[PDB]
Amino acid sequence: TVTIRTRKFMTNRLLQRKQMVIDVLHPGKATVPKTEIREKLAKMYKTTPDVIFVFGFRTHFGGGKTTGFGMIYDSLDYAKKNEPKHRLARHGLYEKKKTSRKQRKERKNRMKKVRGTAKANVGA
Amino acid sequence: ARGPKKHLKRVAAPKHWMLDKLTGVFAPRPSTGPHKLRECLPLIIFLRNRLKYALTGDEVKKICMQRFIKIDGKVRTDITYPAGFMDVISIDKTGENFRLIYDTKGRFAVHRITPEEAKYKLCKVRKIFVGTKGIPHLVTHDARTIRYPDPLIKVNDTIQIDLETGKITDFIKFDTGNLCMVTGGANLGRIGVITNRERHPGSFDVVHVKDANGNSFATRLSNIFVIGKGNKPWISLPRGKGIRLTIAEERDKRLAAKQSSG
Amino acid sequence: PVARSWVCRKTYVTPRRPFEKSRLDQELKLIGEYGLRNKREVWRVKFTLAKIRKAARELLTLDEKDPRRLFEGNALLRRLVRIGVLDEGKMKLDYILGLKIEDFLERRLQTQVFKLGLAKSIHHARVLIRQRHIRVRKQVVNIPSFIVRLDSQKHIDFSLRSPYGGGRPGRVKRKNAKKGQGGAG
RNA sequence: UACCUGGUUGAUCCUGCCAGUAGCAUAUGCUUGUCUCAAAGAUUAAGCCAUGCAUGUCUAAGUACGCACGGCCGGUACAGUGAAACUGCGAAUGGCUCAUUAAAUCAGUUAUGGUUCCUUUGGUCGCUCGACUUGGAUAACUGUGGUAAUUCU
RNA sequence: UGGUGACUCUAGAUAACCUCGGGCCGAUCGCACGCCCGGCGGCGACGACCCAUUCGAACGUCUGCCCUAUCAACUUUCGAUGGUAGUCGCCGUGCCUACCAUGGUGACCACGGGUGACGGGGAAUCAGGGUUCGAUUCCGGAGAGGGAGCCUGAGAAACGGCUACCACAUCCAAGGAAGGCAGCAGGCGCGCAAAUUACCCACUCCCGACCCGGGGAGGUAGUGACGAAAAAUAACAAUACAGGACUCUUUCGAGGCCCUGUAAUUGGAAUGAGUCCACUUUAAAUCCUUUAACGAGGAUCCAUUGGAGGGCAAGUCUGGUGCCAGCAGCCGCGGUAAUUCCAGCUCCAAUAGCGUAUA
RNA sequence: UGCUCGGCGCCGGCCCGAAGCGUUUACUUUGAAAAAA
Repeated sequence: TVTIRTRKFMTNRLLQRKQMVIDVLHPGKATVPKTEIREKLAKMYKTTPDVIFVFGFRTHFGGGKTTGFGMIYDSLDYAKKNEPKHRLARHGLYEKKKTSRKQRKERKNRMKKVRGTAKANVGA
Repeated sequence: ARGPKKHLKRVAAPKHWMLDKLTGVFAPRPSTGPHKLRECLPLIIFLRNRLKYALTGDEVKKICMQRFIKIDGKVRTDITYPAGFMDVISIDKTGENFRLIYDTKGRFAVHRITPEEAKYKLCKVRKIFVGTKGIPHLVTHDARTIRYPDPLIKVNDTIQIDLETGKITDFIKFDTGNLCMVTGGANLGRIGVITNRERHPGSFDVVHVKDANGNSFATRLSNIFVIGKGNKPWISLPRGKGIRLTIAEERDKRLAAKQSSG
Repeated sequence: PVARSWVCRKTYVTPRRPFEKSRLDQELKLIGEYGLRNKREVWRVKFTLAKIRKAARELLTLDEKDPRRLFEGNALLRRLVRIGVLDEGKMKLDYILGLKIEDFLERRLQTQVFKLGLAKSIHHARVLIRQRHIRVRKQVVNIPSFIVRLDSQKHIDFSLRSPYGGGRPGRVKRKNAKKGQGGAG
């Protein structure tokens, strides 16, 4: 029912990955999730569904055709090496600190207020 | 201001960089280099637009700093390095090389070249200098000071140097009847043969260059880059051969390609 | 210093005389006959025709056998042919000054659907365009002020999601069925 | 669209102005369902400011004896991560405003053969005819204090 | 030797100088580790007097700026004009010193004054020719209350650097300390007049010893009828009934099938705002799009804003006060028959927009 | 518009190209350089 056709296929060895744009055809249905097209592209390219990253999926008027951008890596270490941190956090492979900019700024000003070893003591 | 500027806006960029408008407020100001700021092409725009190997600013750094890009033989680790006219870019991993040459319009174009041709770079001499102990110096357009040149090299000639040695191999004298191409100005990238040159004392000299189709024109002397002897070139020409088609005939061949594509 | 555009132009134009009999007469006649909403779109059609007329006057001001004159003369004539309002045999530069508002309004999507015979009235055609029922080459269009090109004239049909062209029945049909088996059982 | 109309007289023809007509951008009034863009303390006060933020910085390559953690066989000093501090760099960029300024600023064209230039790039760096590594001061640290307070000492 | 259109140019030769507040001629640090017989070796990092190059800056040449005569002579040894020799300056020159003659500009508008004057790229209007504005995102210039002076640094007369004055102003045990939002938010004043004491460095760049850190530069969201673009408030029949279209009854009547139009009789073809699951977008959401289940008959899921004598579209309608109240941009309406006032019915204008005042 | 150098061709020579000169302005026509939006 739901088919995947791709275009603009290019392979670069300088990033150890292959990237392409993905066209999804799902007539009379809601827009597809990322996990289903990830495992479908995993079945298409004979790759484990853990180094495939997809993002930026928009919907045309009518909903017959949806486009998006994806990429296929070569191993998990290359995907952990050169990728944005937010997309790895979306895949759950990275966690970011839950501190706001504000309290960090008064913390930085409070260590700027005092001089010596007590900078680490006043930072709490 | 109180010092040198460090920022560049998007609309203040030169048009041959030819990038967009709404996707950002600041533009990549190139680092200090051999070429001037107006006609140079920094590596980040070329990598993320002409080849589309990267998408973001940090991805260009993750391309560049790992000793994967060789500009004029040596490796460059700066994303804003100005790669100007007549420079070779080497991709050792993928396996092709590029030469930065002007297209028939006022912009740079990608040129796939064979690797064994990518061992020499043409340089245009700017001035002749004598060192502190009678040492002749040969200052080129890319600020590459060459010591002990041939005595036959005059002020406005061109030389062919070797990249891995930095030494002179061949040269072409500047006279009537040589294949020249125009760098800079409103006229840009045209391929023609020099016909005559006048001399103006105290003013800019102007030459007259005839196109291979007979469409003669005239540019200033400082915008002159001779590349060939007679009509046989040395470097590989790009598509269109710098012929400057007036708008009707490339409209006609665009329509012709429209029915030929189907 | 933001990354904005600030590029916008007016599409319609307000006439000099506010109240007059005859101008209101054929303006109301065009609105009633072509199923238009109000006078803003007929004023913007007048403004587009004024732009094309000004370009034609400027191009005929220039002398013969100038490459710019031939260049956007061929460009303007090719664009007007590709719209489909101009006939193929009238391939001349000075024929631009000889067509009117209803020629431009003939290539509207609303009246094209009305002349295709798949709609009853012109207002019914406007409602049926407005309510997502007609696709233009596998692309649904919900707006009536769509300039149908000559190449896309033979590819106008109902949407596949519409109940008229074959699909699921509408909301009031299933509600009527639910009321039918509610009253029957 | 290269466009007019009412008004001095008992009635006519004129100069002439007043008032209608359309756009533009400021305030304000009434009103208001969807959606894409988008201006926004400038006209008076370049008037006064409480608060919080806006400039910081380490690699394989300048200083590591803070056990703050931490690897072993400790024995030819230093495995390694490393707060702090010394050192070099930038803080003269960016951002806001139009008060002053009338050949002043600025625009196009010219010259530095009348000067300077952080940094990048290329060259120069055994071109001079006469120690197999020198010296003492200060940080950080420990300890001792005064002030009503300070990025004070 | 070499070059310019042109050097007192570059280079060459000779004689010396060469500042203790001092020009250079490496006492620096990592990676991989070896050959020959203790010396000898690759790839780098940092620093350095010099040249050229690059970003520039700086002083100059020619041409071009609003109004004003109730501004016709102005400037001068307290230097305005040129010459000679100097000081300082990174060079050039009254920039400044000592000496010389009185010079230089002006009716082709100097000098003086005002500007509700930052300049330009531009914006509105527009037959042609023109008028007005430009604080405002790009470029350049100036300043951080106003003058003045200065350290460091290559680059500052710097103000999120310092010093002194006056104005303003914080704390105090009264001896003394600490100040500059014409930055991002916010408050007061002012005025007719102008928004959140929000989130993020993910996108675009910038700075640093530099993949890794930071950035109210910026991006995102909210407020937002400044303004611009698209675009809902309805469509489809049989009968409540008036006539035209092809043919007749001298004339009423008829076939009238396309009919055409209007009034709250009937049931359907429906989809959208909103309520919402999900998916998608995104640093994370929200906005848009897709998609389940809901969701319209007087489809109360109710469209206003100004007018109806002339300009100028549009009632000699009805009722009331009757030169009063008032209307009216201008003519003029109001006196107990108001085509203008005050309220209902109908109608026209533009329409999610319309009216008024200012330039 | 003409008067000291050497070019396309022929046996001290004809032509062609000239180092250098070839009386002043406005006007008109062709080129260059003329930031982006």
